[PDB]
Parts: sequence; structure tokens; C-alpha cells
Amino acid sequence: RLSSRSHTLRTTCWDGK
Amino acid sequence: NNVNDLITVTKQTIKVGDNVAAAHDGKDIEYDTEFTIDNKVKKGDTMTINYDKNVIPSDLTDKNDPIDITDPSGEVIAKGTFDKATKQITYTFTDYVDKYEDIKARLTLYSYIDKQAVPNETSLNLTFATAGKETSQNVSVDYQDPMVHGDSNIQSIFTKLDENKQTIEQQIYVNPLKKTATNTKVDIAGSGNGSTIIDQNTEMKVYKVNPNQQLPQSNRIYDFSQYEDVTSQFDNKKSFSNNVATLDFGDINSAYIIKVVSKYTPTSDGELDIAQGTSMRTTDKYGYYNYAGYSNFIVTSNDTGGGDGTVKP
Repeated sequence: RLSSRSHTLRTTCWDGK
Repeated sequence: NNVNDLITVTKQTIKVGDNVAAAHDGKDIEYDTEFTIDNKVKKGDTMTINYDKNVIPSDLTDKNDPIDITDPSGEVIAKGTFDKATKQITYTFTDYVDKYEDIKARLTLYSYIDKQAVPNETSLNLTFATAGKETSQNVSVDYQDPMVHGDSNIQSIFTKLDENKQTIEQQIYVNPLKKTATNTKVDIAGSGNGSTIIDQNTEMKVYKVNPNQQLPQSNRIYDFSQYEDVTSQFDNKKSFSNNVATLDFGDINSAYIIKVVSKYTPTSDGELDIAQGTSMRTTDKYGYYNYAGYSNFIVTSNDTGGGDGTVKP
């Protein structure tokens, strides 16, 4: 009566200057 | 004492909610049966129902007893008992069947792809049954693929949850593509705000996978004997900040598995609104940070069914 799911999220992180 | 031949199956349908089992979207499998019990059934008799050998009624909890059949009022018609080995319910009849005749009953039992049985993507003929009378349907089993962002690649699902001790287990494939990953850092977090609890004590074991080894597309490992336990290596590589653990892999070329057991907090509403996430970081060509991330959350089926009878005069 119980099971999981999956999800995806992507970002990129650079430097402001 | 088995009275299967005495049971008249009026209906039996296997559904998948397309004939595609999205085991990693938490897709269920209905088996919606109805039947008639003849009056020649007495107290203590046993009819059966078996699931397909390749499913399981509960994915992440061992608490997979079968429901009991109950008349509208609530008097019990039979109490079932589930045997994992044979994947078969045995329903024993109460004294209802002596007090009552002309007894019609319906069931509806959900189940999930048994990740031990079916470690990899494949087609299956599913065979279910109600009192020996089998029915079937073909299906295919798609497993989720990892998120990729440059080198950063990762995937994860929930494996085992313990309603008693309030813990939940997540199994993570760091670098399933065995890429060359530079300053790899992997975070695990309650998620994306919070639903669980991650801190120094949350259990995190880490295993290295040699390049010849291939991981189960189910995303659930059952045996850790045959993987290098490297957990101590990551002793001096754990940062902990705001329900977030951070692991310093450094430069890697090898896949890795992480086993995260984490305490969760119960919801007052009394449903399991639980969720947890990871994310893999790698520096890229241009010296940026690429983040591939994964988040899992729990899904709930629940069997249902009742009965009804003429009251004997």
C-alpha cells in the first residue's frame, strides 16, 4: 500500500561580476 | 479444507492504474475481482487469491497484510493472511457464512513491481488469480533514467520506510554513467524546503562500484556484500547545514551508491507527505558548477472491498 516517485531538478551556478 | 472450487468468480481485471508499468512513477497495479460464495461454505473454510509472482502489495513497507472482507455493517466475512514466499492470500471464513446465505463479495488489490524480482527494465506477462481461476495481462517495466548535466549524473528512489521507527530509506546512484567528475559534491536534503530530518546522525553509508559492475535499473540494491564499503573514507568529508548533508567526493571516475536512512516527522493530517532529495555537482570546462538533482516522494495505494448476504431464517 506504499511506494515512491522520482523527480528531477537542474540548475547551473556561475559568478556575477 | 480448501473450498476454491466452491467459489464463483464473477469478475477479474488487471489494470495498470496503457500496459506500461512506470514503477518509478509509483504506478500501481489494480486487480479488481468480484465473486460469489456458495452456501456450502462453512466456518473455517479457505479460498485463495494469489498475486503475480513478480509483484508485491507494498513496495517500501513490509507491512503488507491483506485486508479483511467486511459486510456493509462491519461484521467480518473472512480474514486473510498473506504469504510473501508464494505471493498468495489465504482467506479464512468466519461464522458469517453460516448465519448468511447468497453471499456476494468484491475486492480490489493494488500492488507494485517487486524490485527484487525485477531488477531491470523488461516485459512481463502478469498472472493473477481468484480461487485458482487465473487471468492475465502483458506489461512492460520502465525504470527511470538519471538526470544528466554536463558530468553531474544521479538518480534515486525510496527503498524501505519504517512506519514504526519513523525512518525512511533512500538509495542513491552517484555517477551511474561512471563519468569523469571533477570536484564532485553530493547533497542530500529535506525537500524544496523540508519534510524529513538530516543531521550528523542520519545514517549514510557509501559504496564504490568497480567499472565491470552494472547496477539494478530498479534503483534498489538488495545485497551490499559485493560492493566496496567506503563509508569511512567519507568520515572527513561531511558538511551538515540546515537539513542538508554535503559529501566531498573530489575527482571521481567510478559509480557510487549511497544508502540514506533518515528520521521523518509525522504529519498531523495523518497522510505520508514525505519527500527527500539529492543533487550532484561537478565543475565543468568553463569553471562553472553543474547541478543535476533528484527528488523522491511517497505514493499510496489501498486495497478495498466488502460483501453482503441474505440473513438465514
